[PDB]
Parts: sequence; structure tokens; C-alpha cells
Amino acid sequence: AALVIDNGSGMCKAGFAGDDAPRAVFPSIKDSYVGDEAQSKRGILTLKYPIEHGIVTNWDDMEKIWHHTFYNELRVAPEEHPVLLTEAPLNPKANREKMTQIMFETFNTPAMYVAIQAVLSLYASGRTTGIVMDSGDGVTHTVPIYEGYALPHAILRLDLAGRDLTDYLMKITTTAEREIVRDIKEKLCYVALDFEQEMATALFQPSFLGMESCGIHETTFNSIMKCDVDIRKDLYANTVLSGGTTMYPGIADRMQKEITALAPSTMKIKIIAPPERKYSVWIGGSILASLSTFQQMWISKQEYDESGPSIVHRKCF
Amino acid sequence: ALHVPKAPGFAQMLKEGAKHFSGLEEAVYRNIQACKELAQTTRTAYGPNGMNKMVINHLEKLFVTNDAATILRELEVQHPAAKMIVMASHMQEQEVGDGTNFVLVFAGALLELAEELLRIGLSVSEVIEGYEIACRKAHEILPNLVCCSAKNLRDIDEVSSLLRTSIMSKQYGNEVFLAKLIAQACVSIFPDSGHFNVDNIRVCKILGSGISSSSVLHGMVFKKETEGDVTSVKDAKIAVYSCPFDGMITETKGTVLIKTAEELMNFSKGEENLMDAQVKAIADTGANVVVTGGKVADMALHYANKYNIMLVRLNSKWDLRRLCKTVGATALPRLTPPVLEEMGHCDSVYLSEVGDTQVVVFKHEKEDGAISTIVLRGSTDNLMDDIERAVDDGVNTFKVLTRDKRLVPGGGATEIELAKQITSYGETCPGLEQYAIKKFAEAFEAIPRALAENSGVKANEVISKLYAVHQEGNKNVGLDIEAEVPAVKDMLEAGILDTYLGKYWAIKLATNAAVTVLRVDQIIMAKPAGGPKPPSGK
Amino acid sequence: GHRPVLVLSQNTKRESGRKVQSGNINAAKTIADIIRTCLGPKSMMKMLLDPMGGIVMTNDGNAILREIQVQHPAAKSMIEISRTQDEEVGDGTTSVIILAGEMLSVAEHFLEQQMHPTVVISAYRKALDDMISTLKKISIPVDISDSDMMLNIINSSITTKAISRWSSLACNIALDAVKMVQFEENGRKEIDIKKYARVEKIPGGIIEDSCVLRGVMINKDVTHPRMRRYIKNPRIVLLDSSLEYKKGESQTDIEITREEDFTRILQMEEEYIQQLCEDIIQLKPDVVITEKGISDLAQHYLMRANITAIRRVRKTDNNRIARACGARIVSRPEELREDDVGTGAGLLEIKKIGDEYFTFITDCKDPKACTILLRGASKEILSEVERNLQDAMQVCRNVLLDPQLVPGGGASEMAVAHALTEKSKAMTGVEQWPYRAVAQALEVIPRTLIQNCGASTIRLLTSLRAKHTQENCETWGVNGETGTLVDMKELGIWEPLAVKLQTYKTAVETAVLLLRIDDIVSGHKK
Amino acid sequence: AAVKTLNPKAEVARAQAALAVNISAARGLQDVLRTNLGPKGTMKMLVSGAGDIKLTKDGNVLLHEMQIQHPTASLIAKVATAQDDITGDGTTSNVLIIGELLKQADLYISEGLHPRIITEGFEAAKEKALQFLEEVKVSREMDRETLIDVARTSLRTKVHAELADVLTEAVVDSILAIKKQDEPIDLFMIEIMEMKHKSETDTSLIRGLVLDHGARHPDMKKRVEDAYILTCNVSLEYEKTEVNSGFFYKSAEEREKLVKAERKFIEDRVKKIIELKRKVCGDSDKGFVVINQKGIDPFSLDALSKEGIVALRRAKRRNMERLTLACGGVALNSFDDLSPDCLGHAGLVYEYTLGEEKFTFIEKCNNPRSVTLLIKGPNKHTLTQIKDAVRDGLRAVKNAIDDGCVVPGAGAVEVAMAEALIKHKPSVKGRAQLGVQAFADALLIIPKVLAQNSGFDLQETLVKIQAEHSESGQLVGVDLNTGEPMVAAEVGVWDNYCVKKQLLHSCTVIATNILLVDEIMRAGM
Amino acid sequence: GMPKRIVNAKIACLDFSLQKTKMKLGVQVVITDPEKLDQIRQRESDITKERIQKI
Ligand SMILES: Nc1ncnc2c1ncn2[C@@H]1O[C@H](COP(=O)(O)OP(=O)(O)O)[C@@H](O)[C@H]1O
Ligand SMILES: Nc1ncnc2c1ncn2[C@@H]1O[C@H](COP(=O)(O)OP(=O)(O)O)[C@@H](O)[C@H]1O
Ligand SMILES: Nc1ncnc2c1ncn2[C@@H]1O[C@H](COP(=O)(O)OP(=O)(O)O)[C@@H](O)[C@H]1O
Ligand SMILES: [Mg+2]
Ligand SMILES: [Mg+2]
Ligand SMILES: [Mg+2]
Repeated sequence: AALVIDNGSGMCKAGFAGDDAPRAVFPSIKDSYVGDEAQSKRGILTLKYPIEHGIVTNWDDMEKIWHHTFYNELRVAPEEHPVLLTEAPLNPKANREKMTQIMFETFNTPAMYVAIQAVLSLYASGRTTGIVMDSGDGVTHTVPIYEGYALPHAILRLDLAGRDLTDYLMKITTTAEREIVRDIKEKLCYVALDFEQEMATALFQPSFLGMESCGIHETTFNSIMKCDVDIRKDLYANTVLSGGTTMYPGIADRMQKEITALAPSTMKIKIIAPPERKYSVWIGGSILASLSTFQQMWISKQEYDESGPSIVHRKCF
Repeated sequence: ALHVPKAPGFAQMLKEGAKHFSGLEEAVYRNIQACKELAQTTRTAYGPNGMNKMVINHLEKLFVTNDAATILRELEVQHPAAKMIVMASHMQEQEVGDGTNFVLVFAGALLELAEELLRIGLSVSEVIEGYEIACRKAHEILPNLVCCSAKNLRDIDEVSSLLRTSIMSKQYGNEVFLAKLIAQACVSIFPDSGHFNVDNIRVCKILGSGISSSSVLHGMVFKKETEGDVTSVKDAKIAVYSCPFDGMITETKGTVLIKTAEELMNFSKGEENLMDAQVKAIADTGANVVVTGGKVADMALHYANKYNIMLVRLNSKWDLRRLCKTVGATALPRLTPPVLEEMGHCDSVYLSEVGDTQVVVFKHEKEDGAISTIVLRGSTDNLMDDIERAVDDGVNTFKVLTRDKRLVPGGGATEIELAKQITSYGETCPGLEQYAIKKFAEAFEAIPRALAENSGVKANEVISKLYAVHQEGNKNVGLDIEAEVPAVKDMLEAGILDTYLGKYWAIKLATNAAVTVLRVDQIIMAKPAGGPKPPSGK
Repeated sequence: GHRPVLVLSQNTKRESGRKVQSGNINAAKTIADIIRTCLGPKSMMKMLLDPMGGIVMTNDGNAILREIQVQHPAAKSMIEISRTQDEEVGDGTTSVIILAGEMLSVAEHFLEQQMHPTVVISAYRKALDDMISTLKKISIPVDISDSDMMLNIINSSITTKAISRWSSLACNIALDAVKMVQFEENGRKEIDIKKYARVEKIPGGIIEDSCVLRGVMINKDVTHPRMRRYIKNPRIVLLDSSLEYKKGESQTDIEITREEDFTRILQMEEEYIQQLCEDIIQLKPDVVITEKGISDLAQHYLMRANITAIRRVRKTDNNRIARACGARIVSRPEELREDDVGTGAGLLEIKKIGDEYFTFITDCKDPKACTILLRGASKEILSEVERNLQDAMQVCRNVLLDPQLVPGGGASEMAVAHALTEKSKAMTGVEQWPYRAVAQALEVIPRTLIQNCGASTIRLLTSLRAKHTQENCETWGVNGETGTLVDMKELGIWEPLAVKLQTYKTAVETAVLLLRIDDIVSGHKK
Repeated sequence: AAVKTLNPKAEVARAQAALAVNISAARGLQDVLRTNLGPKGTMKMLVSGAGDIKLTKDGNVLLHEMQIQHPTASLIAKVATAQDDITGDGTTSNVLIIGELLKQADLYISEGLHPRIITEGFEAAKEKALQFLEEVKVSREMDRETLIDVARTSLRTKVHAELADVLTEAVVDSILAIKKQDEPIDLFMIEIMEMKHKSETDTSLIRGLVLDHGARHPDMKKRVEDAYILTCNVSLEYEKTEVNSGFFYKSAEEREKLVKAERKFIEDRVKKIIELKRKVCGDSDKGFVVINQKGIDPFSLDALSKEGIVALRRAKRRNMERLTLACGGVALNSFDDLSPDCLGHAGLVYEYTLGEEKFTFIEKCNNPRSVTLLIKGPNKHTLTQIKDAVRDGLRAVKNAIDDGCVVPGAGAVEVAMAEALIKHKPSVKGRAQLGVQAFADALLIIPKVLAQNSGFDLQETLVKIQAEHSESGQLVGVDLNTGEPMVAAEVGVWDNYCVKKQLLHSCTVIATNILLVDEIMRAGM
Repeated sequence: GMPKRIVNAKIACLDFSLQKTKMKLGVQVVITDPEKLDQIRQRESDITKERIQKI
């Protein structure tokens, strides 16, 4: 089979291909028996999670985690199973070379592949083309995808995530009380089609927060407009949202309306954002690792030995 | 007793949606039938009388053309043997640029005749032997059929007469105009060195004035506007920068650390004074035109307007490289003033409005340069795309003539002479190879047959006439398109000629494709994937 | 409406009584019947299909029972006791299952006859104690210095496995491996054949060329092709630390205002790598082995010293290299000492096996770790060879710890059963019947041997039960290859007393466990 | 049954049924692969789920591409994969001999014989066959002619005859160049580059290297005649600090100074390269080519082009060694103390554009211990087929050199070993003689299928051949053009001793283990 | 590499971790003279070393 380790700036969410749920959610997942079956895990339990804002800070930590998400929470061997790792969109090449050196050299994995988290999210929803708006805890990303691959040239990156969202709400300071504001953020926070008619009975606009770059709907629109005019229909009509940040307000229709406004009066835009399987990236990875085109895309161990960081970078510089 | 079970072994162990075909009946004949369907799909587009096709691809995009390779690309060919013939046709397009439809027609014909021979009782191995030996004879023969040669590629009348044939099959009605344009463009390029690069012929498609309004431009055209207030320049001193037209910033991270009210008061004035100094150094080198591959800053644009410099912004890097080749400049990664060698020059750089489109034109007056543009006017984008394909055919023919200046007669003359000579060779070869040699010979008849069928005349009358006249000794005789009845005429004296290399490679690739398709005996198709397509091809 | 007013949750199913007893016993004897034919030298292979598309072709009781899945808690318990036997002694994993199944089978009789399970259990415990007494009485010692005697002990353990065809070869391997893994420090003897005897299976080649190395082997190449691949007296250094320049654990944020500071900082990084590499070169090694990365600048500096480096080795492989070459893993080259350098390796080679580069640290002297290099036709064949070699090595270890032997071919089972039957005549209570039934239940091992040989159980068992009524016949058993009674002193099938003691204990205690069980309950959530 | 009472969703094949399953699957594989054997075999087309086409005659490729879900087929596929990983050839014959051993064992097991006795006969026959093989093996000084005949015997099975006659010279010359006296041949030192533009008979051996990339600065030369090659592994692009330094300035002038300074670190390494270039070629006579395993930013590319250096970046980690062995320099991870002795020489370096990609040729090296095979062809599947064929041929020549012995081909060794087994049978005690007979009839599948593939009668050809070998003793095999016996050693039909030994060993082992299977069981749910 | 038997066992029970020293939340390292960075990094480990030596 193929181990599908979904880092997803969350937990490890590792398992096997074919499983509808991961089997190794390490971060925040016996005793009185004999052996080292708690101490070895007791060490990892208090180890800081390397990925911050969707980027790996401490690699030794991450490697120790993976090693403990292979030998302890899966009780398997990576020397015979291909691995599908996940990376955040627009992830530096250096991080890719590091993780590929870890897998092929340390864990001696026969073959591996690194997929974009938004692409796997789109896969778990069953589609292969569309523009994914991924807004988590630290970053916001718009990933246009056509034929199942994240077009590396139309990835617009703005920053208005859970933190930036709860910020203005705090404005309306202490950790516990800004987390009361964040509890309200976690709970119902219905998106407003029009803030006028929503405040009458009491990210889209940078000025609201205090930024001066662009809204998320503007971001999606321009990411669609930096693609093929023929696939434009598919991008506009298959916009898939993901991320607990964007889920909390449940923003579908405000986006839809202002994106329709921006787009020509031709393409009909439909946004599918009701899943919330809480393992979308994992299921997308499992689907990919189950396919045979994954064997096609395999960066093999021999390929790695022959090319190195160049094979991880897929040439084409 | 109401169901036949799968036989023990491979029939049972095979996966669910997989298919297995084996033998002449399940595999060879089905492959030949698929290739025949392909050849039939593209046959009616062969030649000047070939009709256009309106292919709509999966993205609902429309292609109106009689260019075989374009139709094949935009068709979703799913049968693997047909896929192989298309792979051969695309290799022909890549190597030569013209002759893809010949490859298809000839491969389909060879496969049909191979099916015939297998039915009479020959083995695929013997068919392959005969086809290969006959291809070798065809290659031995073709050099002797060469009638003309270019003898000069710096001229424009000879080059126009030479490109006319390649740009006649496509765009039959207007072939003197387009051949003139493509000859003008090709000869402005093609330096004293024998190397000719086809990417240096640029084609700008602007809409609205009929194809006769097309023109050649010794220079470059960009469907852009100017960033500043200046729009025209008569003695361009272009300075090209791969960097933006802004102040250089740090690669790590930059923070303006203020600790005194004075630093705060002076920072912005210092920034603008720095920008003024930079652009004034550029202007003082004499540059009146600046072309940046990156963005433009508001202050830098301000000062470029102040010092009367025309600013142009080219988003693409290939556009920047081609502009550098055009003007004789060097893309500087810094905003430093250019040295006398790093600067480029143009007899004119101006903003114009061709039709609805606004364009920036870098126009030389000399009848040369490193890059030339063909501005195609036309009432339809599809029409202009078809004319661009015709331009590509003419340019690839010019390159083939730079590589090999030899020419063979067209209009089916070379094909008929090849058929005759290879039949005469097969009549001498004893053994079971003679059948396959004679079928390989008769396969050439498919070309004048398709030309006749498309002209609207009886292919049998035409082929009989051609055989009779080529028996009398005339190897340069081919069929006449200008005849309501079956007729024939001297292809040479008419000026209808093909490229030795074109025919060479077309025959080689078509024969290899047919022979490859025949060598298949078992096919084991897998269940169709839902995979996100090939990873490398993106 | 009027929602169900239950006392226990719906889905909570409770069985009780003789049905539960008979169900548990039938599940146990089914688990037994699964592997009943996998006992003895004339056994046949079973091809199990893993949920991961894998395949397991084996004769090993624990392998088979571990690869199958069940839902009955009695079958769960039987699989668990097979696992227990495998972890403790590493052999007898199917003898135990068969014995436990037969004990439960014979207890079914007494349970149907109104006897109480505790009575049967007390009888079983008496019988187990007396089995222990009889085994310790009939055992004989072994001179572990006799390599041939040890090879015979190991053959009597692998004869029932696929590697029997290269039995002598495999025997030597196991013996050699164990003799090297024996280690003593501070008065604590340790045969740790799980951390320091490694089996590396390289498909291809032939099994007859497989060997145990006087050293270790890893799948690695030099970090830089200018490094040597062959060194005849390597001084080796082992590291847990990265030879790269990594960040600090604190917020080490820098602030640059001067021009030279960026360049000075990058040169400072280079100087740090230089200083690490010099701290290493000062010990003048030939090979450097790291568990973490090695920066390319560090590779340059080491190569300048004519040092060969291997970049990212596993902690387990690093520990084996330590034991083999005599080194001590360090984590700070500043703290590096000559005592931490590895002298003892006789040759470092890096050679191409197939399309892979393998690093050998072989030709060592007194290596307290080893690598068994297995070569063969396929990953499945070699996985089976590895399991068989595990059996052989675990048997050798059990012997070196407890050098006592007992006879095989079922001879021990019949001798002990006879002793129990003879002792039962003094018993006057009601437990004599279950006690004698356990005596008749030990007979199943020779029965299974005869059945798997293809002979007549009745006749042979009768002659054998009679033979064991004579005086000096406690060594008589049966051949698993011809179906005849022989003297084990003449055949040579001798198992370790520890193995059979653990076997009997596990069987009897599993029987006690399943007999005490009644009243199954189910449904309730975790 | 037993397992189905505990795990109801369990699949189980017991004793005879299990045997029936396994042997049936083996025979199924044989029926597919029977046609792959020999030069008169037929090429199969294999279409992936994506639509990619493979034209192959290779047993291992065919196995992994067939669409099969059988456990016995998995076992046999793995055995073939090991055969391919270690020897490169022998996979089809491996499958055929396995299937035929199983069939010939079914012949006697259907008659109530126990598989144990057949496996004992298998072991005896293996021993005697290995002995006869070592006896008949031809110990030969591996000359270019012998190696050419070997490579012909492999490439003629894998590709067309003319293309095989080309790949023969290519492969033999390639190995005879990267070969060091009494030092195992590292096939990694033969790069394999494929180009997709010309005919398949243009596949050539470049006595140098071909990188699949070129210079990314346009002003850089496209052809260099007398070239100094600098093989380096040093970043020449901007590297940010590990410790997150960050820049702080109070003025646009300071910002400019910091922008100019932040590149001093890499400007210094570029300066080192440029000074080496100037010191080693003070004029424009010679050339200077930098080949970096790491990146080179546009500023460094400009700085090196201005001085007339051709810089290629992000080369392959293996090209470091291939270039230091072909050209003859030293691969560097730092320019701390670099000298002209760290440079290699190439009598020609140039660039070739093919569609959208670029290639860089480095040729006219002095005595390159690394070379490349340029696989030219008009189609992706032609290139893949030629790659597989050259892999087989390289492994064949390497094995003939390593194992200085070489075995006659065309099923000759199989025929002779069958006769020897049939003469040895009486020396076997019990009914294991029948297993020996089965082994012989299994060995006889190689000539039979060859006849079957050349279009001849298996029985008539095999009796003719065995008769000729008994009357003369000459190791004879099948002439695929006449169906008559022929002396393989005289006509140049050679096989690898290592391959035949690996066949015997692995086939016997897997067949024994399958015959002793008495229960197939899927109960893991 | 540690021994696995000790006879005259002198036992030290510690309720803290022995790891590379990390400055706490309200402490930041800010370098403005690169020549100090090395020494700072060195303490991150030498601090822990000293504790162990004392034990
Ligand atoms: N004026 C003409 N009279 C007769 N035949 C012509 C004329 N112009 C072109 N042809 C023939 O048309 C064929 C090429 O037409 P085209 O459709 O472009 O096929 P291809 O794509 O193979 O070039 C050649 O056989 C050429 O000789
Ligand atoms: N040649 C032989 N003849 C008779 N009995 C044997 C022979 N070899 C081993 N045995 C017996 O077979 C039993 C071992 O069975 P085996 O298949 O190894 O399963 P287990 O895992 O229970 O050891 C022991 O009782 C041993 O005495
Ligand atoms: N010219 C030939 N004439 C007769 N037999 C040949 C010839 N060339 C190869 N053979 C035999 O054909 C058999 C199969 O060849 P090949 O398919 O390359 O082996 P494999 O089946 O392992 O791929 C080999 O045993 C070889 O000895
Ligand atoms: Mg044409
Ligand atoms: Mg045992
Ligand atoms: Mg072969």
C-alpha cells in the first residue's frame, strides 16, 4: 500500500491508502505492562509541532515525529511502502529538498510524492478542476487547479486567516479574552451578504480590517483571470472552499455574489463548501495514492539517487 | 448451460475493466481498421482543394483548418494504434513542419494493403520485410527524382515562388500575397551565416481589415501601451532592464529603522532624490526609450516623463529576449545606466492603433534585423489562426530549404514515379517479398488519388493518365487542379514543387509507423484512469 | 413514543451457561485445527493474504495465527497465547495452540458431566506442576562449547521449517550470530539478538551464498564520489549530531545595519562548519558515520582530510556499527576522544549489489553485533527464511541461557503423560479424572506428528504408549518423516527444556483461563 | 471450514483446491509469456489507464504491465523482479520454467503422488543440473567479438534486427570504455540520455556526457572547442542566513548599500571562478565550462557570461562523478582553495536545442571512464523500448565479463541438462525419480517454445535436437530459420552462466514452495 | 551505549529535563554584533552540560 502522511499544518493524520480515515493523528491523539510502550511516546507527547503557519521551522522535530508516526503509531516499515506527503502552496524549494532527503535517505522510502494540500482537498470533494480557497490558522491561499494540478503561476497569496479575522473582533487584549472573541469566531459568525442590512437589525473589504491589498473574492477572481480563458468556466463554476477559518463564518453566498459581479455575465459560478469531513486533505491523498497515476508520478528511490535535489525539483528550471 | 465461463488462466486473472486482444483478428485487423478510420478522417483535407474542418475540443474551443497535425492534436484519438500514427505525424510536424497529412495518408494506405496481404496469406514478418526493403528503395530512388534546387535564398521572387507550394495547400485562394509576405520576412532574417531560426519570425494577429491588409515589419510589435506621457521616438536609444523600474530592495528583508524625527523627515525626500538620480543617469546616457521586464514605480514613471523617456513594460521574458535580439541591446539586471554596447537602437519606436488594438512598434528602416514580424489582419480570429498556420508552413519550408536545397515535383508526380519505380523493382525481386514491395509501391498512388478526389474529378482517370505519361518518360508530370475534367501537366514548368527533405522524412516516418503498428500482436489495455493526467506534461 | 426504558444499553447481548463454555472451547479448538497440520517436519506451507496486498508463505504457527483475524474472544485469547509463546521462547508457537485446544477439548467432557470448572482447573494445575517436575527430572545438560552439539540442537529446531534444505548452512549462521551477540558488561550477560543481530534480505542471488558478516551492513553510499569506497583499516567515528549549521533553540533574531555584517555572518557559518570538521579530523579517522545530515561544506572539509562519510544512518544501525567496530556514539565533536573512536573494523567496503550501494564494515575482530546477509529468490522466500532463522537464533539463545535438553518427536509428551498417569493412581478424590485426561491430552503432539507424516495414529500411538511403560524408554518418540517409533538418542531431535516448559505452562494456563470464563457480555461502548 | 467459522468473510482454498489455484495461475502466466521468448517472438502493446503506450517483449515489463490480481502471479512476478534486479535478463524464461515445473508436477500429483516427493526430485535434479551447467560452461577471454555475440543474443530478442546490430556496438563499446582491469563494472558510469527527434537507428554512444539542460544566459556561448570543465557543488545564487538576519536601514542610500552588500558573499565565489578562468586561459583560445549541482542566480550568470564562461546549473548528483571520470577534474563543494588541477578537459562542448528543451554535449575527452548512450527515436515508446533493450544488453555484457564463463544458447544447455537428468534418474532413491523426470521436461520448455515461436512442431524439433545431441554430444539448440539443430557456440548464440544458474536456483525454490502450499487464505479483515 | 547494570547505585531523582537550554518566553536574543552569536549558541548547550557535570 501507500502511506499517506497529511501534514496539512495540523497534525500528522497519517495512515494507508484505501482507509477512509487516517490511523495516526499524532499531535493530540498500555501502561502498567512491561516494555517501552509509553515512555517513548511520552517523549513525543510534549514535543512542539514543527509546522507553523504552514511552513516547517524545525526539521529534526518533524523527522522525529514522522519516525514516531511510522514505528509507533503505525508499527510499519517505510522501506517497502511509497509515501505521499503534503505541502502548503508556494512552499519553498529548500523545504522540499529537505523532506525528500529525509524520506529517501533516512526512512529509505522506495518512492514518494509531495502534493499540494489544496489539490488533495479538491480531490476529496471528488473533482479535478477548480479554484480552492484555503484559509486556515495562519495563511490564506487561492489555488487554481486544472487537470488536477495546481497551476504554479496563478497562485495568489493574501493573508487574512483566523488570526487576522478575529483581530478586528478583538478590537470591538488578554489571551483568555481575545480567546472569548475567538470562541465567538469558532461559533456562529454568519457571513453578511450586505453589512448594511446586517447591521441594520443591530476580508472582502481590506479597509474593514485595516489592510490595503485586496479582498479574497478579488483574489479568486484574479487567480481565475490568470488562467486559460477556456478553463475560466471551470474555475468560476467549481470554486471549492476549505479551511476552518472560512468555515466558521460559512461564507459562500457573499463571495458568490461579488465574484459573479466581477466576472463577465456569462460563466455561472457555483461554490461547493458543505463537506467539512475534517480529513479532506487526507482523503484526497488517499485517493491519489490509490490511483495508478500515483505510481506514474512516483519520484522513485533510484531517481532520487541519480538526481538529488534536482529530482525533487523536477528539473524545468 | 446458459453461460460461457471465462477460460482458466489469463482470462480469469485479468482485472475487471482491462481488455486483452490477441492474434491477427482481435488485434492486427482492428488496429489497421482504426488507422484506416484515422486516414479517412483526415483525407479530405489533403491538397489545395482540401476542405477545412471545424473541430471543437473538450474546452469548447474552435479550430477551423485543413492542417492535419492541428486536427489530430485537437481530436481526442483514443485508439492506441491511431495514437501511434498520430505520434508519427507529430514527429513529422516537429522535424519538417509540413507533410503531416502525407504521413497519415501513406501510413493508412500501407496498413490497408498490409491487411490485404495478410488475407491473401502473407505473414506480418514478410509484410514488414517487404515494406522495409521497399522504403529503402524509395529512399534510394528519391534523390534521383529531384528536379530543381533553390540556388538563392537571399532573393525574394525565387523564395516566393518556392514557398508558394507549401502555402498553397493551406490558403489556396490567396497564395501569391502570403508567399510574398513570408519571403520578405524570411529574407530579412537568415543572416550571412547559414543558420535560420524560425522563432525569429513573429506573427501578430490584429483583427478587422481582411488578409490583404497583412504586412511585414522589420522589427517588433507589442499589443501594449506606453506607461508614460511620451508615445513616439524617431532615433530610439533603447535601454532594456530585466529588473523593475523601481528602487532596488533587499533579498532578505528590509525595515526602515527610524530613531530621530530628522531621519523620518528626510527618508521620503531621499528616496525620490535617489530615483531622480537613477533615471537622470539613464537619460544622460542618451536613452530616449526604456523597456523594463518588471513593474514600473510611480516616482520612476514621474521622472521618466520629466526627462522625456518613453517607458514600455513587457510582462513576458521571451518578449524581452526577442526585443533585445531585435534592437541589439542587453537586458541589465540593475537600474544602472547602460554602456555604449548594452544599448539598443531603432529607427523608430512609436505607439499606434492598428484597428481596435493599441500597439507599441519598434520599427527599423533597414531591410534586415534579427527578428521580423508579420502583422496579420483579418475579419475572424479563426481565419487569422489558419493563416498563421500557413505562415508556419511557409517558414518551416524556408528552413528546410536552408537545410537541404533540393526539390522534387509535387502534385503527385514524385509519388507516381516512386510507385512506378518500386513496382519495377518488386517485379524483379522473387520470393514472398514481391507482393509487399508492389503494395508499398501502389500505396504511393494514395496521394494523387486523394488530390484527384479532392479536386472533384475521377481519381482512376487521373492515375491512369499519370501512369501513361510517366511511362513515356516524364517524371515531372502531375495532376492539374485547374481542370474540371481529369487532366495532368508538368509540375516543374508550373512551379509546383515539394522539398526533398519533406518527402524523405514523410516516407521514413510513415513506413516506420506502419511497420510498428504491424509488429503488434497482443494488446493488453488497462482500465481507463481518472488520474489527474500525465505529471510531466502538466 | 415512550422511549425504551431499558436497564442496559441496546446492543448489549449477554450469553450465559454451558452454551458459553462450549462456544469458547469450540472456538479454541478451531484455532487449533487451523494450524494442526503445520506441526512437524512433514508440514505444508500456507499462503496468507495480508490486507495490504502482501503475501505470507509460512509454516510458523504464530505467523499464521497473527495473519488471520477473528471476533470470538476465545480465539482472540488463543492468538494472544501464540504471540506470548513466540515472544518468550520463539518456538513451539503451534505446539502450544494444539496442547491448549486439546486441554479445553478434554475439559468439555467433564463440564458436560456436571463437574465444576474450578475442579477441572485445580486438576489442571496439579497436572502442570507434575509436568514441570517430570520435565526437570528427565532433562539432560549440554556442553555449549560443543559447536556440533549446538548445531544439532538448532537443526532439531529448523528441521520443521523450509530452510531445512540448507539446514546445515542456516545452523551455522544462527550459531555464529548468537555467539557474536553474547555480551557482558558490569556482570550482566546479554544475548540481545533483536537489536544487534540484523537480517538483511537482498532478493536475487542464491540462498547458499547468504552469510553472517563479522560486522554490519547498511544500504548507503559515500556522500561525495571523491570519497574512498574501500578502506582496509578504518578508524570510524559515530555521531548523533548534524554536521550542518542549524538554528538555535531560542529566538536568535539578528539585526543588520552595517554592510559587512551579512557576509561576515555567512562566513561565520562556514567557519562553524570548519571548526566542527577540524574537531573531528583531530582524531584522524578514515570513516565518519552520522545519524543526521552532513552539509556539503563539511563533506569538502572531511574529504580534504581524506575521510569517507556516510550521511544519514539509523540509530539502530548506528548502535550496531558501534558494537561491531568498537566505537562510541558522540554528539559533540568537541567532546570526541580516542576511546570514542572505532578500532576493530578490519575493512570498510561500499559495493554495488544489483543497482544499490551497500556499505560493509566487515572483517571486524570481536564484533558484538552482526548482520546476516540473506540472498534468495524473492522477498517472500527471504521473509520466510528470516522467520526460520529467528526460530533458530531464539533456540540457540534459550539453550545458552538454560543448557538443559528434552527429547523430541513427542517422546517428552509421552514420558510426561505416563508419569502423570502413574502418579494419578495415588489420587483418591474426584480430580483424578481430569488429571488423567490432561495426561491423555499431552498425547496430541505425537498424534499430530503421525497424522502429518501420513501414518496410522492408532497403531503407532498404541505401541508408543506401551513402550513408555517400560523402564528406560522415556526418550522414545516418532519420526515425522517415516511414521515409526525411534529412540531420540538415535534420531537426534532434542528441544530446549525452557521451550517445552514454557509450552506446557502456556497451554495449561490458557486452558485455566478459558475454563474460568463464563457469562459473555457485549455491546457496551469504550 | 475452520477459518470460516471464526472469520465468516474469509476466503480459503484447501489442499487440492489450493494446488489447483496455484498451478492454474502459473499456467496462465505461461500462456501470456510463451510468445515473448526468442527473437521470433511478438511484441505486445500495453496501454496504461492514462493511455500511455508501451511496446515490449520483456518478461518483467510485461508482467508488471499486465492487469492481474492473483497471489501466485504476485509471487512469480516478484521472483522475476529479483531476476531482473540482479541479472537483467532471464525473466521470461524464469516464468516459463516455473510454469512448466508446476505443470509437470501436476502430471504426477494428479496420480495421487505427494508433492513432497516431487520436491525431493526437484532438489536432486537442481543439484545435478547445476553440476552439468558448471561443467558445460565455456570459460572464454571476453574479447570484443565474444561480447558482441553476447549483446547480439540479447538485443535481437529485445528489438528489431538492424536496431539490435546498432545497439550491439553501442553497448559493447560503452562497457569496454567504463571498464577498469579487475574492478567490478559500475554501470552507473554509463549515463542513458534519450532524445526524441531522429530515427531509432541513430542511437549512438557519445564518448563523453550529455546533460539534459544547457546554459540559461543567452549571451553565453553555444559551442566551446577546448574547454576547461569546473565540476562544482557550490551555490552561486542568493542564500539567506540560517539565523533570520533581516536588514535595518534609515535611508535610501543605506538601503542601496545593503542591497549591494548582501550579494558580496556570492560575488566572491563568482570572482574566484573568474580569476581561475583568467589564470588558466589568459586569452579567448580555450573555453571554460562551469557545471554546478546547485543553483546560479541571474546576477551570477551575467557575471560569468561577461567573462566568457558557460555555466550550467542544477545538474544531477550522478553527473558529478560522471564528469569527474569523463573529463578528469575534481568535484568541489567549496572554492576555498581551488587550483587548475581541479579542472577537467573536454575537446568539445556544445548545445543542442530540441523543441523546448536544451541538451549539452561534452565530447572529445581523452580517455573517459564514463560515457553516455544517446537513445534517439521518433516516439516515446521507441525510446522506452530501446532503453529496456540497452539495459538488458548492458547487464548481459557486464555479466559475461564478471563471470568470465559463458553458456551456449538456443536452449542447448537445457536440452543437454535434460538428457543428463534422464541419465541420472536411476541414481535417485524412491519415487523422487519422477520429480527428476518432471524437472527434465521442465528444462525442455526453452527449446520447445523457441520452436513454437519460430513456427515449427515442438515434438519433431525436440526429438531431432535430442537425437543430434545424443549421437554427437555437441551442445546443440534450435535454428529459428530451419528448425534444425545447430551448434550455438559455433553460430554465436551465447547465454549468461549467471542467468542460467539464477534460473535454476530461483525457479526450483519458488516451484518447491508453491507445490508445498496446501492452503491459501485471506482472513485479515 | 550506557551500562545496563550498576551495583553501588547512587540515585539522583530529578523533576526537570536535561536538554539544550532554550530561553523562556520573555527573553529574546537579538544580535547586533555577529561576533557574539557563536558564544550565545554555545551556552545553549554548555549550560545543560554544567548541570550534568555537577550531578
Ligand atoms: N497547385 C498544386 N497542384 C497540385 N498539387 C499540389 C498543389 N499545391 C500543393 N499540392 C500538393 O498537395 C500536397 C500537400 O498538401 P497538404 O494538404 O499541405 O499536405 P501536407 O500537409 O502533407 O503538406 C502535396 O502532394 C503537394 O504536391
Ligand atoms: N524429524 C522429526 N521427527 C519427529 N518429530 C520432530 C522432528 N523434528 C521435529 N520434531 C518435533 O516437531 C515439533 C516441532 O514442531 P514445529 O513444526 O517446529 O512447530 P513448533 O513451532 O511447535 O515447534 C517438536 O515436538 C519436535 O520434537
Ligand atoms: N538467434 C537465436 N537463435 C536461437 N535462440 C536464441 C537466439 N537468440 C536468443 N535465443 C534464445 O532465446 C531465449 C530467450 O531469449 P530472451 O527472450 O532474451 O530471454 P528471456 O526469455 O529471459 O527474456 C534465450 O534462452 C536464448 O538462448
Ligand atoms: Mg503542406
Ligand atoms: Mg520449532
Ligand atoms: Mg534476454
